[PDB]
Amino acid sequence: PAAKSIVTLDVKPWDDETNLEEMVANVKAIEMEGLTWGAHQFIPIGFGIKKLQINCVVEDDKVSLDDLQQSIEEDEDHVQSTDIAAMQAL
Amino acid sequence: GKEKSHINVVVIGHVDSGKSTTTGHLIYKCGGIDKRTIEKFEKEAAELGKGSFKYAWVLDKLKAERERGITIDIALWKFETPKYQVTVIDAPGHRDFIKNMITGTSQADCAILIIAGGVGEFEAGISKDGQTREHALLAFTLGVRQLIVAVNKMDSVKWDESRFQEIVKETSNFIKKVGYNPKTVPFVPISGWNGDNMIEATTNAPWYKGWEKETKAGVVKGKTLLEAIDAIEQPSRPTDKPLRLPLQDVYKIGGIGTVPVGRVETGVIKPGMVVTFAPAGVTTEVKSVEMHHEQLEQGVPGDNVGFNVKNVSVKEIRRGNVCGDAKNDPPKGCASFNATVIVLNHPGQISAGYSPVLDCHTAHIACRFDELLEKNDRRSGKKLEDHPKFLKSGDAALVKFVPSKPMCVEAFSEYPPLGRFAVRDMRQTVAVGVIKSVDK
Ligand SMILES: Nc1nc2c(ncn2[C@@H]2O[C@H](COP(=O)(O)OP(=O)(O)O)[C@@H](O)[C@H]2O)c(=O)[nH]1
Repeated sequence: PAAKSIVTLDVKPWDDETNLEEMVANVKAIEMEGLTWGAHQFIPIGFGIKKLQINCVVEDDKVSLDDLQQSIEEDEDHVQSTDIAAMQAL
Repeated sequence: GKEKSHINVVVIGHVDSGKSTTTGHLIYKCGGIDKRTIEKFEKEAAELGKGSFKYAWVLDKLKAERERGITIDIALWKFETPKYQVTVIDAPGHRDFIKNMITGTSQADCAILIIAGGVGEFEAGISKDGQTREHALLAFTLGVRQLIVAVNKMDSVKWDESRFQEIVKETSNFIKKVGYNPKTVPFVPISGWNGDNMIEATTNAPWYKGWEKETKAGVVKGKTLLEAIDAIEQPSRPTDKPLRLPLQDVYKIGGIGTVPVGRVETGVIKPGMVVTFAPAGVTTEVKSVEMHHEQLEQGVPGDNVGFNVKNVSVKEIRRGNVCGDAKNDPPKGCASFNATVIVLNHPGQISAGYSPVLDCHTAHIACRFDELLEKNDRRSGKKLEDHPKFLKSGDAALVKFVPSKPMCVEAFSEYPPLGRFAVRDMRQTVAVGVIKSVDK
């Protein structure tokens, strides 16, 4: 078995109008060998603004978290930025 | 139960030291993460026999479950002790975790080094080029002064005292070389799998009289790993320190206005205050503060809150900007800043003019290694030479930096969260620095 790490990302929108269902769909549409999307929720952060909090499991020697964050962020119309909420080993 | 103070812990060790099992065991028996999946496998374990089951079995199934990606809870893991609410991190092997261990949220107050008692295993774990030593080195450089050592798999060695002692001496040498003082480190013999000395004292080693450690007020002793965690010394919270809130995002809500978001590293944010956004110099009043669902009358260190302000366009302030009290050491940009850099293992040699990207808190800017001030002895800080011509893996030196874009940073000594940075290059972290002086 290969070494893995479970990661939770924080995907922020542009405002309180950004289609949240569209954001996660585009995120989940991202396919990478060694990447597995998991649970996800919309968490309020203040002023009616909700962020995307999704989990995923990745294979260290295959998936790059940096490149992944860059890929997600290409969704200019929905994504403002990304951050690592937390991460652990497996 | 009772009220508890917060503390962060990071568990490091070789890939087979059994640290995921040790860590998993604590969260399991002392916390509440993914309990649903747990209750699913505890009832299913009735198959294995008549009902009995090893905790490690359930943990094993939970791992496979997460790999499928059907678990609920996220990566933020916590667990309690007779005194502490602990947010733990089972140090990941993934290389992108390095930056996160330096610029991420909540720096550990103590690191637990898990070591396999196995013959060949032990040696392989303490390699000078292993990831374990790198995590230890980073923890040390970043200021994690407390440490716990756990010699796991004591069962595989039949709990032989002599083997335990040799392990302790070699491990003490190993950590000493990193910069840790062994006399302050509790060496706990356990078995992540069988649970010996995890939460209850073992009965497989009559010779074992418990661990102990010297502290500023005397010597503290114990038997279990849990006790060692509970013995972690209370860290100093920068509540009374000036406000520092690095910005993560900025919004514009109709009928509300501009609302930046970020984490309060130090100080307190309240409505009514007059803050300043560095390095821009924007000053405004804090209309209010929200976090999660409610309103907050104030945000303390560690909170990721959102606040509203008027007369400030969202095109004036941005991610990476620092917020603080306009009338209490307020945030400012810098012409440059001097830092202590620790070059990690990597295919290269650094020299003046090198201008990599540096990740300092929420800031992501390329800075120039303008001058190589001096090379120094890592552990003592003593100067070895003036103006070295280059630096290589393992080297520790004082470097003068010059940010290419407007940037705000702090001296680690005053604002830890903004005085430690990661140097990005070669698809990895080639270096870690600590700010020693800033030219504001
Ligand atoms: N004999 C023995 N084996 C253990 C113990 N704890 C864990 N193991 C085994 O050692 C291996 C490595 O453990 P693991 O948690 O995956 O290590 P990590 O990847 O470094 O976190 C696994 O096959 C475990 O079942 C222990 O106390 N005694």
